[PDB]
Order: sequence, then structure tokens, then C-alpha cells
Amino acid sequence: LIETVFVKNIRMLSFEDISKATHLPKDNVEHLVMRAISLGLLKGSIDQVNELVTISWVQPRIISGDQITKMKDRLVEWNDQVEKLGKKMEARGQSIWV
Amino acid sequence: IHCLAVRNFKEAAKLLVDSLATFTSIELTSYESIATYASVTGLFTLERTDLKSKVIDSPELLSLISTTAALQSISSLTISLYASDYASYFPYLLETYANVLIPCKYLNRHADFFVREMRRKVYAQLLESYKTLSLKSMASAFGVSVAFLDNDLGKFIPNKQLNCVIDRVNGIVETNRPDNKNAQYHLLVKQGDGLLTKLQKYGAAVRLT
Amino acid sequence: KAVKLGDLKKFTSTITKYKQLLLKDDTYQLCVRLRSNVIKTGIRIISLTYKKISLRDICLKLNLDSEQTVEYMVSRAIRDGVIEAKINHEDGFIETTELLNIYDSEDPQQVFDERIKFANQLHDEYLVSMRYPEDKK
Amino acid sequence: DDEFEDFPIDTWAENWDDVEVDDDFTNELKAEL
Amino acid sequence: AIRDEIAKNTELSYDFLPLSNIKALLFFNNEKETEKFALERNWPIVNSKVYFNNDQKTNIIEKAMDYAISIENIV
Amino acid sequence: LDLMSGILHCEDKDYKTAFSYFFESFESYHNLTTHNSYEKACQVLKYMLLSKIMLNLIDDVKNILNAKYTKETYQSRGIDAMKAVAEAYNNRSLLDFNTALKQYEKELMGDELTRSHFNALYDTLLESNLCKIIEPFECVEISHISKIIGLDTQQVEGKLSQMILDKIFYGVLDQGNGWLYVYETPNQDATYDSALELVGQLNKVVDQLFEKASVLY
Amino acid sequence: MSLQHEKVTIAPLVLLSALDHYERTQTKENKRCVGVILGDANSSTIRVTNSFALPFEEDEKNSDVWFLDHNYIENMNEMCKKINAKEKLIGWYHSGPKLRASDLKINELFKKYTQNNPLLLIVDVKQQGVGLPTDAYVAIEQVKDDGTSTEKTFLHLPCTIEAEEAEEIGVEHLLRDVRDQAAGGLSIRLTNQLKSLKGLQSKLKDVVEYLDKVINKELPINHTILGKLQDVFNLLPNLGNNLQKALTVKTNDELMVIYISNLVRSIIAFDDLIENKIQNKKIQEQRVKDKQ
Repeated sequence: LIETVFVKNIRMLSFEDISKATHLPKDNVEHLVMRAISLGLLKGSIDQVNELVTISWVQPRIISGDQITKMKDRLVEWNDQVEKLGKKMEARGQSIWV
Repeated sequence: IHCLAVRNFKEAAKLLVDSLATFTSIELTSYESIATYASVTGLFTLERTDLKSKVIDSPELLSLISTTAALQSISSLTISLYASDYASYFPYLLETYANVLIPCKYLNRHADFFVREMRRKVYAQLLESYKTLSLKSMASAFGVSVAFLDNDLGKFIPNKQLNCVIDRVNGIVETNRPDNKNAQYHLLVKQGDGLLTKLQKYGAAVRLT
Repeated sequence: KAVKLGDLKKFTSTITKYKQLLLKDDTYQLCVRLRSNVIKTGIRIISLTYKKISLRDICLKLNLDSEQTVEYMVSRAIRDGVIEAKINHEDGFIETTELLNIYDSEDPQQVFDERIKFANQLHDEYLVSMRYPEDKK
Repeated sequence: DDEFEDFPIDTWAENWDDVEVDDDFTNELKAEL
Repeated sequence: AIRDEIAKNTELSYDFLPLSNIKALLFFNNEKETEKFALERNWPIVNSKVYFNNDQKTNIIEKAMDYAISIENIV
Repeated sequence: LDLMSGILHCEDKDYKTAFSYFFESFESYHNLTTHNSYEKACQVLKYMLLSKIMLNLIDDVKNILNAKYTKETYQSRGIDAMKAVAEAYNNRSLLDFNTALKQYEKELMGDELTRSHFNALYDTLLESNLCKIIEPFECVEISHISKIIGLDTQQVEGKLSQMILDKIFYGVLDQGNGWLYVYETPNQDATYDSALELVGQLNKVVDQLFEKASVLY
Repeated sequence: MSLQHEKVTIAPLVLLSALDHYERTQTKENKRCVGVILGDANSSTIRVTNSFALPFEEDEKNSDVWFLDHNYIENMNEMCKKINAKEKLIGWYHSGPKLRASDLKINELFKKYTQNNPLLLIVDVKQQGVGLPTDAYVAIEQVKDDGTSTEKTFLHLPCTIEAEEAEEIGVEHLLRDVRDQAAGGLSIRLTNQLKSLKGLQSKLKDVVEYLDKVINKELPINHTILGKLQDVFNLLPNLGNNLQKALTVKTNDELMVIYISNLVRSIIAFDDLIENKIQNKKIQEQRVKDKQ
């Protein structure tokens, strides 16, 4: 369950996907996520009328070398956005920045 | 009395309802006409709680109901509205329009205004609780033809006075519930525009001087 | 009054009756253009009070002709801003949707921005006019 | 102070809506049945 | 011009409009020209059932900064 | 005099004054001891408990019942009946109140004031029970509500419309198949009302200020 | 053992004494300067109040050749106690510019003189920084981030410069030529906002640079840092849907309040204009009828 959440990503899920990826029947997935939430692996919330298991913060994992590049690029994009916003803010209100 | 005269009915309701107890100004009008005016305004403005404590249980009115045909008709209309007597509401409204509004002075000029809002009040009372009422059931309840009810109800919807949409294909009168935030925002925008225009005009007047 | 009721017959009668007075004010050219707005407001009235309305009834309440003309007018109207509705040709019914809550979008931002602009410029000219008696003081 | 002589004065040789009346609708035809 | 105006009107109003009614709605004469015109407007012709489908200022930031500037410049 | 002043006040549905009068009468009748003192004490006990009930305060009813001398000798089967009605009102169960009234009628139909008041008490209990069963629901069925309350569909529908019009619970009744959609209370944020009163006051201030400017003109 | 490292407060006198010390001993480049940080402690917020010079010496060589006088600490302690017994030794400071090798080693020398855990105070005495030139570093023992033996190392603490009544008076007098005492409220808050945004950008650029270094393996792999960065990414809210609607409705309400307040301000200006015009007319009439 944890590896499928971390690979497939998606803050939501489905009963069928968990059943196929864990070999348990579609009726025992609920108890599986019960154990997962109780033990602290996830902090999600179940939904049985439409099987749409919702996932939030997941237990952290040791980060490999490849993941550094993606995080670095995301940092670069975030920093560029921040710099552009700061430049616009400084340019627009230079009459009162004293 | 003056507030009732010029189409206000808001302050008039309060002051006439209060004045039923202390009315020593017989030089303006008799006590019966004051009771009639107070009942009319209280019916026309007050909410289903204020009616239960100001116009339908007031001992001053209770002791004087069986003294004048106009007071009897207005009290019957009020009790029909409060008791959900929707079957005979419209004939009672017509009787009150004939016997209480036209003969008087301060009310005959407002004969149309009072009648129009009474229909709106009864429609709002009927459509507040139900959410998918049928047009045939409504027409049977009010003792009118369905086409006439549709024609009458087609006037209070476009101005967003009532709260419903008429589904003529089926006859369903499905209710629409608005959010008071929207209406309050529109009212605030209009009032601010008016005040700002007034202030700009006055300022233009005073800066030249 | 004719526009508010959205009746083309009354509008035509009024236009024909007061044609000379309307042209003497040099506004008859503008006023004849109101004919489209009469149709627009009639469709607005018959679309705000009818969630699902048969096309024949739309034609009758609009004082108009066979279904094709009504369909053309409705199709023109919905893409012209007014009448956030939808037409389905199965059985002649214009299933108009609800109205989006205005207090959920950026329109109040624009309205309040205009109001703030007007108030701020008003206060600015107010101060600049007030300032002279300071020397005259 | 301007006389506005270019625009000649035209020669002639508590209220909102409620300009129509409902009259006596009655509709006793429903009461007939 | 009439036909393209009617096409613009129909692109937003009708959903799942049969092509047989389109042939008369657009004032055309024969189906082939109707299909060609629909292809020009890039409407799908699935089973003759056309499915139409289909700057001012930075919000918050610009307005708030401009209000602050207007308040403090005149001071 | 105190007892009958309370009796007349109870006809005005004001019970605090009625409760004070009844308590003074009960103390007066408890001090002395004649042949008819016991009957007067029992009747005034019934009247005070009746007056207390319509303003809730069930814990105080229990306190009065558990008062030592009141339950020592003045305790009687009629006070048992009235305390059963009290606890039925506490649980907000129309069935329990009806059972208590039917089983203990001999102590309650008498003292005409008690029955005339208990009619309105029954109406209030019906409204309260219809409020309680509806609380854990969003789309309850009218048939299930009628089964729980034991009433009829038409009477339940009428009572529900009456309470909805009076704004007791902010649900909306529907005629689909007997559904009773229940919606949370609206918000009506106070900021806009305050802003509107402010706008009116500033309008008046504008008129007064321009009037002050007449001397300038 | 006391856990008192949550907050650090420095009076400006300690820091200015640090600057005076550095400019006094004629310290050239690479020569650090060290003194003691006399203050009060045993509360959650460690507070530094007074300092003095120390005869710290060290050759730019093997880190263990550092020298420091032991008698001087107690000798200063006795005199300072005679002057004021409410100031107790709570550690030491060095004249920046950044943490060195011997900081952990020398800190243990002050263990006996201090009562709680000794406090390190880095002072950017030559002022390369942009933010506060002071940061605290309490030596604590925690497990290694690499899954190895537990290490007794330094921990950064949030340090805020705050003055008392005695020193605020002098600070306000000294810089009473550059501080903009008029400033304005909203303007100063907006300037603070822009400064905070620029600081965020600078820290982001520093983190990006460090990651660029680690991908080239000039630095080892710390799993704690990467985990904290991944947590930062996880906590990043997604706005560009329910949160968006809530924020929009709050912004609309807030703008309506702004509109009301601006209306009130305009009417106040209107009354001011009316009164001022009245007084001007009265003054004109006064001068006219008194001249004639």
C-alpha cells in the first residue's frame, strides 16, 4: 500500500487498485487502511459509498540521488516566481518603500 | 398615522400597535379605525412571531373584534394567514380590500400596494416550507385555476421578490433558496453609489463657493 | 413601460404614435434600435421565471410565430450575454440553469475597486481645495 | 451664468412601479365545480 | 454572413444537435454542403450528431498596493 | 390569596410570579396543620410543579421533589404523576408523556387548570420530540418519522409545516416521496448589517453637513 | 539538565562591546576575537546583557593549539559580581564570521564556569550579513544524521535583538539621524513585508546553491536535510479549489470593509473642508470690516 501510494502518487485512490496491488479482496482493503492510519503511516480518510480513499501526508522515505534533481528544479521554479513577485512589488510601490 | 399615510408601514406598524393601549387622541379618529389601521399594518409587515404576540393575542384587539365589520374582516384575514387557512384567504383578502381600504382615506390611496404584497406574503408562506410543490395542488389550495395562478406568480419572480422557479413542462414549482450575502452586497453597493453621488454633488456645490 | 413589459405590440404602437415627437428631439434613430432590447428583455423575463418551459408557451408568451423564430431568437440571446440557459431540441424545452453566485468571483473586486478609485480621487480634490484657506488663514 | 440659448426650452402647442391594477379577478369558475 | 452568425449562435446554445435539423437550421439546401460547413467550423459529425463541446491588472496585489500608494503619497 | 393569585397568573402563562406565589402558599400551608391543610399543600405542590414545567428547569424540579419534608409526608401518587410528566418532558418523548397522562389521569384531568395547561404542554412536547428525532438526519422519510412518533402522515406533515414556518428547525419539506431535507441555520453575517446602518448614518451626516454649508453659500 | 535554548535576547551593549573589542585589538583577517557574554538565565528565554574582553589566542594551524587564560574569567567574574551580582556567566561569543572547528572544543572549557549549557553567540563584526548579525548555538548531544554515533554539536536558536529601558534610551539617541521617525504605519508595515519577501528569496537561493553543491558530491548526503526539504514540498499548498473559494470570499468581504472605511474618511474630509471654508470666510469678513 505504501509503495503504491508513493509510486502512483494521486492524493486519492480506489478500492480496486489497492485490492489488485495488495492481493486482498475488495472487502478487506478497509481494515488494511484502518491499520495503516492507526499505525501512523498515513493520515487519510475512507469513503465507501464511492470507493475514493483520500490520502494526505505520507510517511517520509530516504531520498535517492535522482529525486534531488526534481526537487532542485522545483526549488528553482519557486525561487524564480518569488523573485518576479518581489521585482513587481518593488517596482510598483517605490514611492512609499521608505 | 402620518407614517401610515405616506406608504411606510414600518414605523406605522410599531407606533399603531403600541398605541392600541394608550389612545387618548380621539380628535384624530375613533378607536375602531385606529384598531383597523394597526391590524392592517401589523399583518402587512410583521413576521410570524410578531403576529402571534402583537395582533392576534392583544387583549385590546380581542375585546374590540366583535364591534365592527371592518375589524372583523381584517382579523379574519389575519387569523386565516396565521392558521394556514389558504382555502378562503383570497375571498377574505377581497372582502378586506372592499371594506377596509377603499372607504378609508390614508389606505384607499394604497389599495393596490397592500393587495399586491398580501399575495406575495401568502405565496412566500406557502413556498417556504415545501420545495417541490405542484401547480395543481397550489391552485386547488387557493381555489383558483392553474393558469391564473401561473399568471399571478409570474410577476413576483422576475423582480426576485419571491423564491421559486416555475417548471411549466411538468407543473413543478421547485423552490430556489438564495444567499443573504448576495442581496446584502447588492443593497450595499446601491446605497454606497447613492451616497457617493450625493456627496460629490454637494462637494462640487461647495468648492466653487 | 413597453420595454419593461417586453411587449412588441405596445412598443410598436408607442413608436408609431410618438414618431413625430421622437424625431423632433433627434432621437428617433436611437429609439428604433430599442426593438432588439424589447425581445432581449422579454426572453429574460420568460427565462428567469421558467426553469423548463415548452417552446410553444415561449412563443405564446412572447407574442410571436412558429417554433423556428423562437429558436433563432433564443440561440441569439444566450450567446449575447443574457440568458445563461440551454436549448434541447428533443421536446421544445429551454432548460435554463441556475445563476452563479456573484459573491464567489472577481466581480465584487472590480466594483469595489471602482468605488475606491472614485472615493480616493474625491478626497484628493477635496484636500486640494481645502488647502487654500490654510494660506488664507 | 449662461443663458443656454442654444438649447431652447421645449414648446407645447414613496412611489415605485405598481402602475397596473389587478381588478376583480374573483375566478368563481373554479368554485363552480 | 448570415450562415456564420447562425453558426456562432448555435455553437453555444444547442448540445447534441442532429445534422438533419442542422441542414434546415443553417438555411442550407443539401446535406453535403452542411457537412462541409460543419467540418470548416471543426464540429465532430459522429453519427450525424454534432457535439459542439468546446491584462487589466493583477488582482489583490496591484489594487492593494495602489490603495496604499494613494493613501500615503498625498499624506 | 397567594394561591389564587398564582392560579390567575398561570392563565397568563407567566410562571415565575406564579411559582413565587405557589411556593409562598406551600410554605404557609406546610407550617400549620389542620384537617384541610394537607389537601391544600398537595394542590399547591401540584400547581407549583405545573408552573415550573413549562419553563424547563427539570433539575430544579428534581431538587424540589427530593426536598426532605416535601417527599416525607406531602409525597403522594399525584406528585408521582406530575414527576412522571416532568421526566417525560425531560426525555422529550411524546409516547412517554401520553402513557403517563393516560395511566395517571385521575391526578391530572382534575384541577381544570392542570388539564387546560397540559394541552399546550402536549403540543410543546410534540414539537420537541419532532425536533429530537430530526436532529440525526439529513433526508429523513416522513413514514419513518410517523412510525417513531406514532402520529399520522397528514398530521405530522401539518405540524412540520407549522414548525418550519415558525423557524424552529431550518429544514425544507418536500413532496417528492415524503422527504424532509434538513439544512443548517443560515449565516446572515453581521458585517453587512452594520455596514448598512453605517451607510444610513453617513447619509444623514451628509445632509446635516450640507445644511451647515448653507451659510457658506 | 536545563533545556533553556528556545529564545535568545541580546541587549545592544554586548554587541557594541564586541565591535569595540574587534576594532581595539586591531584584529586582521582570519583572526577571531572572543569574550564572555554575562547575563541572566535559568528561564526559557536566555538573555544576554553585558560582555567583556578575553585574551583569546590561536594560530592559524592545528585546531588544538588554541590558547585562552583561565584566571581571567574568574578575575572578571569577581569584579563584575562586585559591580552587580545579578549578571552571571552564561557562555561566550566569538567575532564571527562563521562557525569554526574549535567551537565545540573550546565550549567545554566554559562548562565549569557556566552553570547551564554554555551559549555561543556568532557576531558578524565586519557586517557582511543583511539580517541580524547574531545567532545562538547551544551545544547539545543528538544522534548523528548519518546513522552513526551520537554527536554533541551546536543547535541554532532564534535570536532577537531587544533592548531594555537603560539601553533603548542610548540606542534611540545615537541613531537619531538615520531612523525615519515619521515613516508612517502602513508604509513601514509594507516595507517590512517587502524585506521579508527578499529574505525568503535569499534563503531559497542559498538552499538551491547547496543542493547544486550536493549533486556534484562536493558535500556528503544528509538524509535529514533532504527529508526536511521533502516535508517543505509536501506542506506547499495547492491554490491555482475549495481553499481558493474560501480565500476569494474572505478577500471580497475584506475589500467591502475597506470600501466602507474609505467612505468614512471621505466624509470626514468633507466636514474638514466645510469648516475650513467657513473659517476662511469669517477671516475675510473680519479683515474687510476691520480695515474699513
